[PDB]
Amino acid sequence: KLSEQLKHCNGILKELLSKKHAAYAWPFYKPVDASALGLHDYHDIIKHPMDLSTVKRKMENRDYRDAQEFAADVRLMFSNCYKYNPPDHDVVAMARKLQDVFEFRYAKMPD
Ligand SMILES: CNC(=O)c1cc(C(=O)N[C@H]2CC[C@H](O)CC2)c([C@@H](C)c2ccccc2)o1
Repeated sequence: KLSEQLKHCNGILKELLSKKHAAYAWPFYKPVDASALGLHDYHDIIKHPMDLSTVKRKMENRDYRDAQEFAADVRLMFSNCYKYNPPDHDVVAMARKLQDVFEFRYAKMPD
């Protein structure tokens, strides 16, 4: 069972993972494979990795007790991208676009 607010969160999560946003959402689908990408400093800079597959697992496992905890993980995922990457990089542009999708729909949370 989810609260009404956690159903809204699950709706947002489904949208973030949908083909509609795939052009800019794809970097956030799975955990960053730092070694495979040659980003050998990634885990020295990012102490708390997060991605949409981990958010999905936590939602499915009823890990999130409220909307605020869900939103904290989604924003942690974007913050990690903004911390690690140069601000003019394509991946940061993709993060900004997916975060715009997230923030505008999260704002429509039922009272
Ligand atoms: C959550 N993903 C990331 O933070 C991330 C970082 C990266 C990545 O390569 N970062 C660069 C930034 C510039 C620096 O000079 C070298 C490392 C990528 C990959 C996969 C990506 C995604 C999109 C476009 C292009 C490269 O993904």
